[PDB]
Amino acid sequence: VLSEGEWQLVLHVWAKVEADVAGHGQDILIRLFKSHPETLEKFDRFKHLKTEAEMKASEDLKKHGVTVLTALGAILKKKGHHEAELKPLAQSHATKHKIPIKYLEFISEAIIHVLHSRHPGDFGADAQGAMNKALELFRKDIAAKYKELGYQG
Ligand code: HEM
Repeated sequence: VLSEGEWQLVLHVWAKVEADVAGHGQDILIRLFKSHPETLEKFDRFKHLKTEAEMKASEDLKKHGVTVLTALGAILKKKGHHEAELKPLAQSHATKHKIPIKYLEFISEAIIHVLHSRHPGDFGADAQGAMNKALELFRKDIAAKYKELGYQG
């Protein structure tokens, strides 16, 4: 359970992201794919991209980064009361896209890295700890839905 103070830190940086959702989304997906190439393999849409320049040039990858960050922002702004938003996302990522929980750990690390690079004055250690807690709560709650469906592994 995050405290109200921890939520405020999370959402303060997140309001900065919403100024350039697409730039952040590209940076986070590129970092994920470069740091963890097995993740790129889950996207039939992107598996043709072989270089970071090709990734940066893909308008389709930038569109998907916006999709991802708009869904995460709606979850964060629920401050934990996110069951309605998480259900469909867990269901599709477990049963259709076949994404292990560990790859949600990986994208969480990429989000934290990109927020530190782009917003260092609003992402000191207090805010990095709070965002880590928020992303752990997201993963916890997705993992419980995976387990229900038989995909916690
Ligand atoms: C913060 C974490 C994430 C969020 C909020 C998120 C959100 C979304 C949303 C909103 C969609 C489209 C609707 C849907 O299919 O449910 C989507 C699609 C998809 N996601 Fe995620 N996602 C996350 C992480 C990941 C990770 C880590 C992977 C792979 C490693 C992944 C793989 C995919 C795939 C393969 C699709 C379908 C893309 C396509 O072919 O159109 N997601 N995601």
